[PDB]
Amino acid sequence: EEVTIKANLIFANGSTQTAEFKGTKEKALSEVLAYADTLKKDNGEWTIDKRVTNGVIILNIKFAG
Repeated sequence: EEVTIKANLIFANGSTQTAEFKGTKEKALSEVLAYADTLKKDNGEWTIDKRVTNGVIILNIKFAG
């Protein structure tokens, strides 16, 4: 239930930032997507892909600009 989500925020200008979240799986994922949505105004539409590596959920969030 409790998981660690690592979010790689990949911006179209070439910069990238990372944020980490821990909480119950269902709630945490939904929350990270809602946060990604707040970044759209300044960074464009996002696309996400997911990988579960060594127990950690890795989310690559790419903004189109």
